[PDB]
Amino acid sequence: GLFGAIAGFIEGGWQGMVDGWYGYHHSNEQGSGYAADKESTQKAIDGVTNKVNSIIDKMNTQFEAVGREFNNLERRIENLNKKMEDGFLDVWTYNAELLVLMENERTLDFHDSNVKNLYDKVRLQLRDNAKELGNGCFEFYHKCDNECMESVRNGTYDYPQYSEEAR
Amino acid sequence: GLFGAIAGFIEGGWQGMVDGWYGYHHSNEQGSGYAADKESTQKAIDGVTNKVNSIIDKMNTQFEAVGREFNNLERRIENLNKKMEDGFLDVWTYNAELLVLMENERTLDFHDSNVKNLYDKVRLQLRDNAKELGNGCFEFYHKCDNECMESVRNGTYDYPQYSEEAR
Amino acid sequence: GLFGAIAGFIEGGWQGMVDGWYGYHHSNEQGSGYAADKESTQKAIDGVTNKVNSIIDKMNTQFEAVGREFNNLERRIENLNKKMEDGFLDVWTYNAELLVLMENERTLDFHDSNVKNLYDKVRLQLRDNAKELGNGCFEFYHKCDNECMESVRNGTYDYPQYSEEAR
Amino acid sequence: DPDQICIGYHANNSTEQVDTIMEKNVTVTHAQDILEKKHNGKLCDLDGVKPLILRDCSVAGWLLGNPMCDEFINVPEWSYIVEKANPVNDLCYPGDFNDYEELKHLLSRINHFEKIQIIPKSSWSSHEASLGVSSACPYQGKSSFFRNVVWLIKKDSTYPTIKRSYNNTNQEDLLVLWGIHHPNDAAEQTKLYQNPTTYISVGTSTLNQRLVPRIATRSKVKGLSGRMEFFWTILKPNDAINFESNGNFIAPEYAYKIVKKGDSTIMKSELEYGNCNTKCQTPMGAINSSMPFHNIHPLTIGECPKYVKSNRLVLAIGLRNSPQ
Amino acid sequence: DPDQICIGYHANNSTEQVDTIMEKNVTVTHAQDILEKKHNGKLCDLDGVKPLILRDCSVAGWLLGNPMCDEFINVPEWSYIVEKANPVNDLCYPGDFNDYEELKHLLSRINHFEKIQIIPKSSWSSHEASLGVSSACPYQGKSSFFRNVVWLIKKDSTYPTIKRSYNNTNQEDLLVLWGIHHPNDAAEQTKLYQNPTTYISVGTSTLNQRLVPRIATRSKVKGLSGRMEFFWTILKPNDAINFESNGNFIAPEYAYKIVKKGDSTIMKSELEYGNCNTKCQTPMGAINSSMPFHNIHPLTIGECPKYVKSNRLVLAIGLRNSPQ
Amino acid sequence: DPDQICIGYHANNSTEQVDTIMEKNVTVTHAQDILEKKHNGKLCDLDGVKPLILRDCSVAGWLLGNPMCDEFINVPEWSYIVEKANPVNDLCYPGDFNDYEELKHLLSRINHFEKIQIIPKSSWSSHEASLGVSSACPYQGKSSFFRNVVWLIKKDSTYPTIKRSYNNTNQEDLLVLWGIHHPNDAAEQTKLYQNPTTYISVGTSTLNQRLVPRIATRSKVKGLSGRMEFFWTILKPNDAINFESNGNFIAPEYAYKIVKKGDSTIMKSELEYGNCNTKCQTPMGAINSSMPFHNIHPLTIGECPKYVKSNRLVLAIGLRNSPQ
Ligand SMILES: *[C@@H]1O[C@H](CO[C@H]2O[C@@H](C)[C@@H](O)[C@@H](O)[C@@H]2O)[C@@H](O[C@@H]2O[C@H](CO)[C@@H](O[C@@H]3O[C@H](CO[C@H]4O[C@H](CO)[C@@H](O)[C@H](O)[C@@H]4O)[C@@H](O)[C@H](O[C@@H]4O[C@H](CO)[C@@H](O)[C@H](O)[C@@H]4O)[C@@H]3O)[C@H](O)[C@H]2NC(C)=O)[C@H](O)[C@H]1NC(C)=O
Ligand SMILES: *[C@@H]1O[C@H](CO[C@H]2O[C@@H](C)[C@@H](O)[C@@H](O)[C@@H]2O)[C@@H](O[C@@H]2O[C@H](CO)[C@@H](O[C@@H]3O[C@H](CO[C@H]4O[C@H](CO)[C@@H](O)[C@H](O)[C@@H]4O)[C@@H](O)[C@H](O[C@@H]4O[C@H](CO)[C@@H](O)[C@H](O)[C@@H]4O)[C@@H]3O)[C@H](O)[C@H]2NC(C)=O)[C@H](O)[C@H]1NC(C)=O
Ligand SMILES: *[C@@H]1O[C@H](CO[C@H]2O[C@@H](C)[C@@H](O)[C@@H](O)[C@@H]2O)[C@@H](O[C@@H]2O[C@H](CO)[C@@H](O[C@@H]3O[C@H](CO[C@H]4O[C@H](CO)[C@@H](O)[C@H](O)[C@@H]4O)[C@@H](O)[C@H](O[C@@H]4O[C@H](CO)[C@@H](O)[C@H](O)[C@@H]4O)[C@@H]3O)[C@H](O)[C@H]2NC(C)=O)[C@H](O)[C@H]1NC(C)=O
Ligand SMILES: CC(=O)N[C@@H]1[C@@H](O)[C@H](O[C@@H]2O[C@H](CO)[C@H](O)[C@H](O[C@]3(C(=O)O)C[C@H](O)[C@@H](NC(C)=O)[C@H]([C@H](O)[C@H](O)CO)O3)[C@H]2O)[C@@H](CO)O[C@H]1O
Ligand SMILES: CC(=O)N[C@@H]1[C@@H](O)[C@H](O[C@@H]2O[C@H](CO)[C@H](O)[C@H](O[C@]3(C(=O)O)C[C@H](O)[C@@H](NC(C)=O)[C@H]([C@H](O)[C@H](O)CO)O3)[C@H]2O)[C@@H](CO)O[C@H]1O
Ligand SMILES: CC(=O)N[C@@H]1[C@@H](O)[C@H](O[C@@H]2O[C@H](CO)[C@H](O)[C@H](O[C@]3(C(=O)O)C[C@H](O)[C@@H](NC(C)=O)[C@H]([C@H](O)[C@H](O)CO)O3)[C@H]2O)[C@@H](CO)O[C@H]1O
Ligand SMILES: *[C@@H]1O[C@H](CO)[C@@H](O)[C@H](O)[C@H]1NC(C)=O
Ligand SMILES: *[C@@H]1O[C@H](CO)[C@@H](O)[C@H](O)[C@H]1NC(C)=O
Ligand SMILES: *[C@@H]1O[C@H](CO)[C@@H](O)[C@H](O)[C@H]1NC(C)=O
Ligand SMILES: *[C@@H]1O[C@H](CO)[C@@H](O)[C@H](O)[C@H]1NC(C)=O
Ligand SMILES: *[C@@H]1O[C@H](CO)[C@@H](O)[C@H](O)[C@H]1NC(C)=O
Ligand SMILES: *[C@@H]1O[C@H](CO)[C@@H](O)[C@H](O)[C@H]1NC(C)=O
Repeated sequence: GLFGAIAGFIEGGWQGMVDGWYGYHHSNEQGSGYAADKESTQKAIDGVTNKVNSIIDKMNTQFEAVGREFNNLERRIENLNKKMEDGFLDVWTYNAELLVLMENERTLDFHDSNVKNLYDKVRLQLRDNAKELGNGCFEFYHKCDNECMESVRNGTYDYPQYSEEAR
Repeated sequence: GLFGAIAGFIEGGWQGMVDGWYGYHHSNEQGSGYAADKESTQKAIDGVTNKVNSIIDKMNTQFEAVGREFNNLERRIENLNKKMEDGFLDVWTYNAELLVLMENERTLDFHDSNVKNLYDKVRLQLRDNAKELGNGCFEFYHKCDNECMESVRNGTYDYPQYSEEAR
Repeated sequence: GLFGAIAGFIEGGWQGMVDGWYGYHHSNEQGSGYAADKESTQKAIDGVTNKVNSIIDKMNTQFEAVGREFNNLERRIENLNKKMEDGFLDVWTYNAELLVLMENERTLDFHDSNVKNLYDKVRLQLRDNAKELGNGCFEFYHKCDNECMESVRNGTYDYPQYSEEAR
Repeated sequence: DPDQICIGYHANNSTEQVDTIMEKNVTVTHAQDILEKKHNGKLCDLDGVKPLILRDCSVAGWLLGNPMCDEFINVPEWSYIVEKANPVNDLCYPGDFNDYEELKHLLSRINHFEKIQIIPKSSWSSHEASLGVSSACPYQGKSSFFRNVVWLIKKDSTYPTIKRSYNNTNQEDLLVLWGIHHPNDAAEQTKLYQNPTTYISVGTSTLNQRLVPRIATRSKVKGLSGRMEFFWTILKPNDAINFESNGNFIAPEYAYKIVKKGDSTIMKSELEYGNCNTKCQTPMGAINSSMPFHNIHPLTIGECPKYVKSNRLVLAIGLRNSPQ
Repeated sequence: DPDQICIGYHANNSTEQVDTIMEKNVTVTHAQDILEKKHNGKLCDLDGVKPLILRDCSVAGWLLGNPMCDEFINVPEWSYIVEKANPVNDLCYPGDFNDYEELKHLLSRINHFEKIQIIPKSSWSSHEASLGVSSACPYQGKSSFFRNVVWLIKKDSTYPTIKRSYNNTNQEDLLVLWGIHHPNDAAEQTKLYQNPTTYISVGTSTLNQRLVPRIATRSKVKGLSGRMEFFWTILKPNDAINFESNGNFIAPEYAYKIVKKGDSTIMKSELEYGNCNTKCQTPMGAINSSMPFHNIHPLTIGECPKYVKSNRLVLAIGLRNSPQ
Repeated sequence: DPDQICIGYHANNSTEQVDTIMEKNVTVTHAQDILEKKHNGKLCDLDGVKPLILRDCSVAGWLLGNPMCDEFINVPEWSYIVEKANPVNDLCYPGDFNDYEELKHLLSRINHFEKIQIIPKSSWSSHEASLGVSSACPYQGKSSFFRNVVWLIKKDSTYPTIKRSYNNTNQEDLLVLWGIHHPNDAAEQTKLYQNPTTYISVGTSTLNQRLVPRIATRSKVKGLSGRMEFFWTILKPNDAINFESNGNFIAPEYAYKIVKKGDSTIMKSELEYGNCNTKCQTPMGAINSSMPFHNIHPLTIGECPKYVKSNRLVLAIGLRNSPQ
């Protein structure tokens, strides 16, 4: 994918993370588990929802009555209507199909971005207090208990507190 | 945003940088201030300008005369014209509205990219001669006077010169 | 470009890499040369090929017979046909031109992404066993013979093996 | 072992696939189709005014009162007209209806419709008004005729020149119908009407018509070589219609008060009414108009999604999900 | 404190908002609307040929010379025609104009136009040419008539058969107009024209017309049950038009040399001329054609932006900017 | 020196340029044009049924058998008709063809076509059938006429009333053609037909026609002020067409069995046949229909790419490549 995270350096998704789109898995001496990142998940849901609603809502719909009201000696006018009807069908068909292909690309890459952005937020907090393994995981040079893990997830990790233990 | 910089790890914009779209703020013992990155700003201006001009200039405009020239016993043909007119209005309305929504997304993400790219240029120059704080700023392990700051901004920062002081 | 690699931190392309779109150049005591990354190249070829084929194949084409079958006292109907024909030409012309401009942007940025992603794969393997120069190259702190170079290219570089020599 | 924190994303048991511009058949955690493919299989009211459903009759047979048609049940308004593709009961007596398609278009959507008597059948004192019948227009095993017009013939070997007016004293436009009979030859002409050379003149404030019977040797249709040709006008409030004829005149008895406030069209459908309401009708059923696109049928009436040639338009909502 | 360098981006006092596909109402540092919403409130020249502005007259009244119309001021070329929605001066004497809408379409854009006399009113030696008037066509408190055609009546109880030709010796096509009078009955017929059974034949190299008056009992319009019906043709250079009639003939006096080099249409507008120039005219005002889209009016003439149903199309130029 | 590994991308000698939404004239390693700009310069079969190529004849001249046209070579099916812009051989005797454009549309694509004799020229025992000729319709330096119809005139100063039928015993629809002659005056009328007041009646199960000759003083075209006016109908299997006339009748000799299974149109082209096959024909040549867009010509027949106003639509395939 465009941002290199989903099915990229983060090779697969997590069945065990049921309560959000993006988040964290931790393991320490106390145990392990998954925590959704609520803020990034909600922003993403709002974003994709807005996209779908725009695709739907921006359509101008108006009353039309489509029949076949020309007779046997009005075939030239009947053909003019055919060319018109077929023309609009060709336009809407192409534009609908391509819109779907193009927007699906954007949506999947949007998720990819969101994961990468979350990854980078953690990376910059931990700096050299943890090893970047290359698979979406960080391996701490210090013990990081449940409260420490939460500080990482909530963006308040205190680097100076652990650097001595880390080095 | 897609690239994670604007309203991202760089949390807000600078009112004090009046002479460009993207750039640098420095603080050292001599003082502080803002410097536009002229090259990235100009490339961006050219890029967005080209996009707007394309949206405008690629429109094929031709002479048409739109009236209502059918009489009371030509209502079927009058309806054919209505379906045509309404059809094109529905096409242009949808395509105009979506074009605007989609291109605005691209434009904002383009600015985001440009900021990220500028950030990364500096990051790779400084390496471990400065601490990456996580908010768009780098904190030097050596004194970096005004001439040193300019070398960073102009891409000629000499890492080997300061590494001893840095370590 | 959007991802900052092509004509970015990697300033130019390689005439000497003839057998792929993206890849590696190595130099060591044994010599130097170029190796295509086959997997990323093939995925990219499939991707761009799919895009072109979609643009072509999603077009609905149907039989139409376009002539001028109205007489001298049917000029109002002849004008209705003109407005229709001109309308569709304006629609297809604008949509074709913009599709090309927009998709070309996407294609070039897709290549940029692919290069960046390949770069990052190598970066995360080498970590602090090599210096990141900032131009797409890594300078090893240990001797890296041909077999070592291949381990980098095939994603099996063994960091713990060299760290002692590196430090 | 050292402690770890990892960044990752949701997966689930979804096997839903989408296509992207660069890759086909990508499995995702959630998707949404934006193509409407369903219909209710019924003809419905349109917002929510009922259609006029003509069953086995054409618009012409219904208006003229073809006796093989169902009894005239008043429907004072409708949103669209439904005809079967080939109605069995049209003009029982062979002939033509002038500007028929324009009349159908005009009548496709009607705000008020009311049949009224404009010339009593009993007012024809100098002509025969009760012998205007044909075996081609049966009613209850007896020869009959279109019920809303009167086929006048000579009385006691004389057809006096007719001069009748009707003045539209109503507050609404009046649809008025009349006809001419084209006989097979001069012997039939004088047998029915006495006068060998005849006309029908019709004048309003805008109409200036003079019809004359055309003799041709014509093929028998339902055993008849004769023809009826029907005409119509819209008589504005306070205008008068004036008829003059010395033969071949198919006179109005009933006409129709109409109020027109917009148009639709004639739908060809073999379905019956379904006591439902909709915003978008097709000939095979009514559809929702929430989705932006549909693929049901092109001949729609109402506010409809855009018609496309596609079997699916599926948007990704969720993320790339490993497939089965 | 240690020295720092930071990367960042521009902000300003802008409160301008745009919408994106994933987010509504995003504040940005600079934006640009691509929808044209303004017009100048005037009718203008089109590139830069002036329109023909008919004021209170219809095309028919103008061409025929309805005397209630303004005096004929020559306008030798125009780009489009402007009529009011319901012109008060049309056919002063009630009637019809054959193929009227096609004629209007033909005349919508004209490169050269020049009225010429083709049959002098003084050349009718055997008919009365100065009694062809009606109180329905007043000129200066006197009964009059369409000024470009002549209503001929009998002279001394005789209407000799007319045989007149005009040969187009000009280098341009000629628009020729004539008419027929449909009287109320046979007594009026012979009173005006002597001859009870009449015709008008008209031949060119392409035209083969024979008109006959139709009697109907017609409603009074402006007190008159009679009708005038007008006809026209384009007489090519070196062709001749030949008239024959023994009554009911409304003869040409004046005709129009025309050069045609393209078409436009008839604009319905209540505005007057504004001595301006434009590339795109609408009925409520002229517009620029720099922007790709507009929302002013669908009935445009010229090279116009694409008409959309939208109140704003605002592109982002600058970057995300914190809102107020 | 320390060992290095570098990441990079392909470059080559390409000078191909593309445009992007943000940048013009970007040099790339490989590109692909999706606009079709080429045609083969020939008229071809359409899937793969040959067109009917009329050379120097109009559809009317071909159908009626204008003798200045090429000999009738049977072509039993065709996909479209090709006429030159201004065919030299049309109606050799001046006149008109009723509903001509509709007939051309009907005949544009034909599945089966076969000329048959329906009324032998030798069967006119009471009229003269071999003097119906004009110097305006030469055949081999002799005066002649349209070969598929017969101009009947009086025999021994008498024109008995004609009463002829033809019954369509074939399994296919029959296109039947006839005409009327409009003479210059009453002296010519009686000279040709004896009877001063004449008609032609034509009846089918649907047709009810009565034609009468119109006298007008008409301009000479090819030295002739007379006119021929032609008419047509489609006679269904088992219907009969009945003609009655006492003058001015241009009778059928030959008619055409037709099977219709779809429509196309009339192409105006000055090209000849090229013994090729195509899916999309234009008047300047046939084109491939692989590309999504083309810019060759708007007046296409077949399954064609979408017509655009563009000189190039070039997609990037490869990557940014340093330019020359
Ligand atoms: C369709 O019907 C309209 C309504 O007709 C009404 O009036 C009578 C004709 C009756 O049939 C009645 O039952 C109808 O309700 C026609 O409009 C009418 O047209 C006639 C002309 O034919 C007019 O008749 C004249 O009326 C005036 C008086 O007018 C004033 O009074 C009336 C009543 O208050 C008002 O309505 C008017 O606006 C005026 O203020 C008489 O003085 C006039 O004199 C006689 O003329 C006749 C010959 O015409 C002679 O026999 C006598 O000797 C007198 O000289 C005459 O009676 C109606 O006023 C008029 N009514 C309207 C418009 O409301 C309409 O013409 C018709 N349409 C057609 C034919 O197309
Ligand atoms: C509309 O008007 C066109 C122009 O008419 C001019 O010619 C006269 C008729 C005058 O009215 C004059 O004032 C006009 O300017 C008509 O074209 C003309 O049509 C007539 C046929 O009716 C022709 O007349 C014949 O001319 C020949 C001579 O022709 C040669 O000389 C002239 C002059 O140099 C050239 O113009 C020609 O090209 C030739 O080189 C005479 O010999 C001929 O003989 C007489 O015939 C008449 C009966 O027809 C008898 O009375 C006599 O005894 C002779 O036998 C005759 O005079 C014109 O030549 C022709 N001029 C053109 C085309 O320029 C046009 O027909 C008309 N349109 C209609 C009716 O639809
Ligand atoms: C076009 O042509 C159709 C076919 O015509 C055939 O029949 C003859 C008329 C011959 O010309 C023959 O060569 C043709 O092939 C016309 O259809 C026919 O129309 C006529 C009515 O004019 C009918 O004639 C009647 O036939 C019945 C018998 O009908 C039965 O037998 C036949 C033969 O097996 C079957 O085809 C039928 O379906 C029936 O089972 C006779 O009893 C009837 O009696 C006579 O009437 C005439 C006057 O009408 C008197 O002279 C006698 O005294 C008798 O009373 C009469 O002969 C044909 O049956 C009918 N054939 C069909 C439909 O196949 C068609 O009408 C015509 N089109 C037109 C005019 O528009
Ligand atoms: C072929 C043959 O043996 N005979 C036909 C014969 O059918 C035809 O006469 C008509 O025949 C039909 C049946 O096919 C009807 O019986 C016609 O009768 C009626 C009718 O029902 O229409 C009777 C009715 O009372 C009449 N009504 C009036 C108001 O007069 C009408 C009416 O006269 C006609 O419809 C007017 O066109 O007819 C019967 O006339 C004759 C026709 O000339 O031709 C034989 O060859
Ligand atoms: C209802 C009633 O009391 N009387 C009508 C009566 O109005 C009508 O006669 C016509 O009446 C109108 C006014 O409504 C005019 O006065 C008509 O006169 C003129 C005209 O102005 O048009 C006079 C003119 O000199 C005549 N011109 C010529 C060339 O002859 C014309 C002309 O004859 C007619 O317009 C031709 O149709 O008329 C006046 O005739 C009569 C009509 O029969 O009906 C009474 O009931
Ligand atoms: C201007 C002048 O000097 N004389 C015309 C004179 O041309 C015209 O007569 C007609 O002239 C043309 C040549 O221009 C032909 O010669 C006409 O002859 C034919 C014809 O070829 O068409 C002969 C043919 O045998 C006739 N066929 C039959 C079936 O009768 C036809 C036929 O009568 C007419 O075409 C029917 O309209 O004519 C010749 O008649 C006369 C016409 O009145 O006018 C002079 O002024
Ligand atoms: C897939 O998961 C959903 C959500 O838990 C569950 O409801 C559904 O039954 C599952 N499908 C299976 C078990 O096939
Ligand atoms: C995608 O899915 C459908 C099966 O539903 C299949 O027909 C098509 O070939 C598939 N394409 C690819 C590239 O797998
Ligand atoms: C916003 O900033 C601009 C640019 O300096 C200034 O001209 C304008 O007056 C400002 N708006 C205010 C102060 O409201
Ligand atoms: C966006 O702005 C307009 C106010 O001009 C408001 O009506 C609309 O609801 C806003 N939408 C959101 C999501 O804030
Ligand atoms: C460009 O390179 C291609 C591929 O090797 C080669 O075939 C072609 O001849 C080259 N163009 C030149 C030398 O101009
Ligand atoms: C792009 O290329 C064409 C030359 O073929 C030139 O006309 C056009 O001006 C160029 N535009 C730019 C911005 O270089």
